[PDB]
Amino acid sequence: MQKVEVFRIPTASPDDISGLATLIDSGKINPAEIVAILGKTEGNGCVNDFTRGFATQSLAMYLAEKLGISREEVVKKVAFIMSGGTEGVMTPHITVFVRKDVAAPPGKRLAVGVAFTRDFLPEELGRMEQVNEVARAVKEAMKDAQIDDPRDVHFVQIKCPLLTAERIEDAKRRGKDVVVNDTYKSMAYSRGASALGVALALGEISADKISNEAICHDWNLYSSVASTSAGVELLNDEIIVVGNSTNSASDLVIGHSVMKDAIDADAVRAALKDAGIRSDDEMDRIVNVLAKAEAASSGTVRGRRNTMLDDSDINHTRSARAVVNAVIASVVGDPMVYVSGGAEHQGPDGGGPIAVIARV
Amino acid sequence: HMQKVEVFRIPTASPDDISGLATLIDSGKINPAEIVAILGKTEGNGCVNDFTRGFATQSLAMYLAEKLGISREEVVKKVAFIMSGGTEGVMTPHITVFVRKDVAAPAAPGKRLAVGVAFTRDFLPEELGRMEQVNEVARAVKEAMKDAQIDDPRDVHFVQIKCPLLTAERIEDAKRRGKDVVVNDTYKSMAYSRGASALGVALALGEISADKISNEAICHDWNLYSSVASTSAGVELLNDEIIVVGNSTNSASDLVIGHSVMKDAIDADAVRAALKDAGIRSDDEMDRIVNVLAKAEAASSGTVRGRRNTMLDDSDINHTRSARAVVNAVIASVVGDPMVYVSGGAEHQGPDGGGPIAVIARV
Amino acid sequence: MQKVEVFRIPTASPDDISGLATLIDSGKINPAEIVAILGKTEGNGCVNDFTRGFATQSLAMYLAEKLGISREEVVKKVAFIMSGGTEGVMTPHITVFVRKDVAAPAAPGKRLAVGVAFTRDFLPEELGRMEQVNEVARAVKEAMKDAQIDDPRDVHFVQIKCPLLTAERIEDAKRRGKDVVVNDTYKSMAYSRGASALGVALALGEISADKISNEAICHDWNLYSSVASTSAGVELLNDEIIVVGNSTNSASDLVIGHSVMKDAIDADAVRAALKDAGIRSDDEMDRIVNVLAKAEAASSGTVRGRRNTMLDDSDINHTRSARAVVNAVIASVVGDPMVYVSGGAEHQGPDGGGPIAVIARV
Amino acid sequence: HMQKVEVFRIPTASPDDISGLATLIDSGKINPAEIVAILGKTEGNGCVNDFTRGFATQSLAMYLAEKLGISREEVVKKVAFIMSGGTEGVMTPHITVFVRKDVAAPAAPGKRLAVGVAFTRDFLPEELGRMEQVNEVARAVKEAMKDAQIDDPRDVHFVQIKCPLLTAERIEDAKRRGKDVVVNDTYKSMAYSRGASALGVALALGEISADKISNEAICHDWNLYSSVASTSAGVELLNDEIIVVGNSTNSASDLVIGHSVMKDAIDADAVRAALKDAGIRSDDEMDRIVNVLAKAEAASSGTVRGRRNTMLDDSDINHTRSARAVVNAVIASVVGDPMVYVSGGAEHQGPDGGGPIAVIARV
Ligand SMILES: [Ca+2]
Ligand SMILES: [Ca+2]
Ligand SMILES: [Ca+2]
Ligand SMILES: [Ca+2]
Repeated sequence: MQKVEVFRIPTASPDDISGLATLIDSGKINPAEIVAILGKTEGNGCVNDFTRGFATQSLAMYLAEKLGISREEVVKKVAFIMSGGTEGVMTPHITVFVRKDVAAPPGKRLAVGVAFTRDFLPEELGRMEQVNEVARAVKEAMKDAQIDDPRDVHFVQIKCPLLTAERIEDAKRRGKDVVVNDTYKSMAYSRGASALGVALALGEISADKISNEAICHDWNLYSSVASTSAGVELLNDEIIVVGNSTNSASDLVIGHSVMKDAIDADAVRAALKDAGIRSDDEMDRIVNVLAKAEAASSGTVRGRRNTMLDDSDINHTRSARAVVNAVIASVVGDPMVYVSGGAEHQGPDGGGPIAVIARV
Repeated sequence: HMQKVEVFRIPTASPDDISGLATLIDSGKINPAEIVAILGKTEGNGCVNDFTRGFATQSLAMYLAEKLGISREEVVKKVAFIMSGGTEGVMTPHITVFVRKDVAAPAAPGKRLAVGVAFTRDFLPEELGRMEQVNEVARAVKEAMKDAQIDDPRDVHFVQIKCPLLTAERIEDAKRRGKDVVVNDTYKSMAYSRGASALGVALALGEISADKISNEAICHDWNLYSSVASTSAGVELLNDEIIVVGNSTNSASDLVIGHSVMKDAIDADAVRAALKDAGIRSDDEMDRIVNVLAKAEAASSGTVRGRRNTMLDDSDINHTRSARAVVNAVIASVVGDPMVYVSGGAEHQGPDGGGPIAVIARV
Repeated sequence: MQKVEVFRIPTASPDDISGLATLIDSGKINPAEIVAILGKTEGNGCVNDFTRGFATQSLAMYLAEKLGISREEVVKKVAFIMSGGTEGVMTPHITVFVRKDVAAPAAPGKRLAVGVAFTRDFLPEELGRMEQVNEVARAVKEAMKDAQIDDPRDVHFVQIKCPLLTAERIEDAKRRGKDVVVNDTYKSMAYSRGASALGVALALGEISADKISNEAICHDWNLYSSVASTSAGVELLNDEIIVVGNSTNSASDLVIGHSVMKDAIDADAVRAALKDAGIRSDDEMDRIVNVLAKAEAASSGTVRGRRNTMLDDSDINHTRSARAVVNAVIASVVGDPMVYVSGGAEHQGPDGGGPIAVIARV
Repeated sequence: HMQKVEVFRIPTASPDDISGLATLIDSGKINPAEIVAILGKTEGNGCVNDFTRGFATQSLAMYLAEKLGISREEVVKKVAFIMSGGTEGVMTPHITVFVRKDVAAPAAPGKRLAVGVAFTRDFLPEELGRMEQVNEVARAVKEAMKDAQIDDPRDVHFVQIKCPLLTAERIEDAKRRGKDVVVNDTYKSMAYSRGASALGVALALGEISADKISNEAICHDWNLYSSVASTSAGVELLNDEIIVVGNSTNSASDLVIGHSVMKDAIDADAVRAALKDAGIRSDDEMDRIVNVLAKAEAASSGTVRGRRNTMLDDSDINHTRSARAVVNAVIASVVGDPMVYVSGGAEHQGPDGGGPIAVIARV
């Protein structure tokens, strides 16, 4: 039997491992059983965010020394997905996923799987090469989680690469053309291609509907559970599949809904209910809320104009994260929840998936 | 005669967009001679170097001057123009136009919306954030209450103020004249102007006694605050402009105002309390909203309900910008509409980390 | 006979008309003879910069009341080109171009001449495409005639204001069944600037028409003008053109010269521009009326092989950084940060560089 | 006691890039045991929430610990790590590595490059920007002068310091402990830490007499400044780290250091004067530059040579970011290379609006 435990840990800085160390030193976490850490780090969440790599380096160092292995082996063994940007009231934190085998005694309970893709050349980001390799890795992660029914996947969290000026120019020197000649926009193509990879692997969209031309163009194509995030600190995709399976002894469950837009508090309440939280009094059973946020391509929300796509000072994914975190925070009474910005092919245009991990 | 207040919340396409107001004037719904105040959300950064505020006022004053056949200077002496910059997150730029009609009709039964306007003298740079600004604002708030025909401060539900700030040029001029300003920082000067102005509201309304207010308490003693003050700072003016909004027995308005106080930036309960205080008791009655007006800020503790955030540590985005995005998103999620008024920096306006929130609603 | 006088006026804010009013009230400027005003306004110089429109509105309202005509007529008569972004030490200011008819003879040789022309408004789906290139080229030739300049070699600076795309305008284009050149408001500024600059190069013979296509715009950096200076704004829907050069039929006591900065730190090009304008030593720097230059981040992400972060910085857009850098370089050569520097130099000088002109007293 | 200093300016591809240093170590050009200090330009925002500084130090400490077979803790006690954030404009990220070893050499002709290092104790938040930091820094500067074998302060040409700052959480902790900090503003706290640290340099070197320094003068009396101090603040440390750079008769280095003082942000003449003071007398000798190190800042007057700028009014971009872009561009245009060290915020470092500038050059 598979047992998943999940710990939401406040952090004081990107390199703060003290909260995790406390759980390890007390015996609550066996570090050998950590399979994934999903972080909100307090950089800008865009191209030049180095808090993501700083956080991964610090955690890999700490765990490597606790486990007596190399940092390189830790990163091959544990998924480190650091989502930058803690705008508004969003509280920096890490979510640690622990998976234990115990033979013990109902229904379906939380299950997790992890998979990594190969490194991508710069000219492969945002194109079918990334779509198809991610799709394979998602199936790989589903099996690792022992989930056979794609309907039982409630959240697929991915970290994916981006283009820097340096990588674009290197591609230029090698005679290769990149999907887009813009560092910030490259994040959208990488996020969206990865998300279409989830939809492809999960059967949400048929392969004949996906092409290079549809990536970041056909917003009718999206996954209802995909959550993708981009960073300078890696060259491949890291996959975490989270769902429920009948062969689990976890005392946790995951549910989800889809925010129709950035202010869709109803979808937050629907996600809570799908995870078994039916009243405000049961709010303390939340382990974490995980959601995608984005600026709608129309430049409006419910017929009302906003400046997210016109604001040259603050990039739109920063604003979307602040908004959606505030909406969730106002429903659950806690701003320490995971919100990642840029939801290309993840929920509808201007919306995004939202999942809740809760105590049973 | 009898006062009837009508309020129009008008979407804008840019700071200088007067088209929505012009449509209401051209259709006969607004007599421009009866406009008494315009409260705007303009899409600049809402901080020191926000010129969308002055651009919006200039555009409105030009337009109204030409419609009325008077000079822009006379319009500005007659009509309050309070432009609150910063439309972060999903917050929708718009203006709220306050029209006051004299009508030979009976007052409505009970108390209905009433509005009053008053302007203070200009302040010297060295007076911002100090008792001179507190006491002059308090005097003007009482004048605006009289203008609104509100004698009981308990019937005042929102006092909206525009106040000045310090630029580097004004600080340096003060230094040459041998004067010390309250703070040698342009962005922080907004907080002192906002806070002194808010304490002036609290003093005028009896929310705080005069003996508790001193220069040393301004922007320091957060136990002192008004539950209805809403203050906003700008480079585009040198005085304080005051709009008092409340209810009066001597009003024929088909509108009312209610309010509550957000205890913190994510206090959706306070939004629902303000709606209820304005007579909106269910989600179906939210179509009676004319506007929601709220103050937002980063708490001095650097936390919300024990959870850290970076608003006070973020050197890229100033904290009033972040607070506005948050509180607008919270309100928008309750009412289903991000076109509501949210202003940042709530010194002495509600508790530390919170702020007053009012609702103007149709009866 | 034409005489051009040029006044560089410090401003205290985008709406500050006091310095211009002082020159009018002192008798130094007849407002009826103003033909163009080129401003540096202290907004962010990107998409959501409303200081540009605030400055034009304030200047048009002031001049309309001084002249006893409508604001609409002022805007039809006078070019208002407000370049946002005053980063670093760059000092906000306006440069006012006055053109007088004089009976004096022709000054021996060539002296400053200015011409102005406007294009029609463009639909959003036209920005960054050949329609903008070709309409700009037509207007540049008209402005050359207005300036009485027949030889393109005597054109030393072609300053343009051009439109941009906002989310709402993109949505309008979509609603009308049209696709825009790019679905990014900030990037739309580059396409508008670049198409406009290629229009200058076409009109002046710097590039042949058969080399220009929609695909080349903002892609083939071998195609550029050595005198074009283009600037984009939400506050207008057309292109406004100011051609500045020298003409034999000018009685101006000023001349214009120029060079091309090869990169953002090319102080040699600043000195070369000064020398081309007759300023041969540091002591003659007092003859400067203004220096006008284009600045940009190179697509390579480097300057002389050294990496910089301008194209990777998600907090500060690259045209803001380039303006701060090039203004500082010029300021250090001429001893004055109140010079005109505009960012985003697509097809204006080489990739990573831009034209630089000097207006100087003879 | 003859000492030889070698200095290596190394381009970096990211804050954590150690590859250039590893190349010099692997080729035998640098014995890692002889590294005494690393001075970095890291590509974060250079303000409060810049974590590239700590990322760079952590990466360098890890790498050196593994190369030397010691713990990271010992590396940090052994090697000064001063990471100056902010690579605005064309400023190129890089590190400058200082190697120092004893050598059996004869007396050099004249004086040659010398370096000394010293660390202060950790400071309480309430000690930053006050005499406790001034006096402790002065003590450490004198210690570093001894480490460098420089007895005459006129032979000190650059004193580079990393110092702490205040975050919201540290301010709130101080408040909970009943303590008042020098300023209740995270960004402004950097200026007080930088300025107090610079005054400590001036005190140690005899540039200013002790009786002129008090808490009230810190960040207020701009007549008081050091001509060689260069201070930089960061969240990643709680003490001050000091690198003294000068020339000594007891040096066998093939390098020298010279300096001047930029009177304002566009003072290219001072750049050429610093080059000349380092023995570089013509453009043809420019290839002898190892690095140029300079301080930059926005003048409190809000102007440069009487011309207004917006650095102190700009609520979007903090003034130290703008000053760094400007001064780096000025230097780059003189020397033809933007990979030079420029640090922003020059409180008590050169005049108001200016700052020291040093050149390390091959003989
Ligand atoms: Ca989506
Ligand atoms: Ca408050
Ligand atoms: Ca160019
Ligand atoms: Ca200084």
